[PDB]
Amino acid sequence: ATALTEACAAERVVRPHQLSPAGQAELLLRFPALEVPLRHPRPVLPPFDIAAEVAFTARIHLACLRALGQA
Amino acid sequence: WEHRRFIVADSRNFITPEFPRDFWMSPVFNLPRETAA
Repeated sequence: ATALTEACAAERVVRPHQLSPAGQAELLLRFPALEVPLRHPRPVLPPFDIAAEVAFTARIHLACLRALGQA
Repeated sequence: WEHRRFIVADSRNFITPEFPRDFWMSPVFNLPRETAA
């Protein structure tokens, strides 16, 4: 959590996946646990978001409604 | 005893509702896969 903020504070970037890939790749070579949510183009959860849990409940809530009105 | 008028119901009983023409194309039935709600 220290490595995400202070690396992107000097870069002044709001989200860690919005970082330039030259400055981004140093984080992967140091700490490889963040390589999984960053490398995948389409995960099931929007990465590095706190309401990403609550979005998963509401995305099912739309897919439940969207299947009703068509059927 | 118990007395009643009586009507036999069969599966041949049906009901024919009528829809307005602009009723069927609705914003609720035509939601996209991703909404801002």
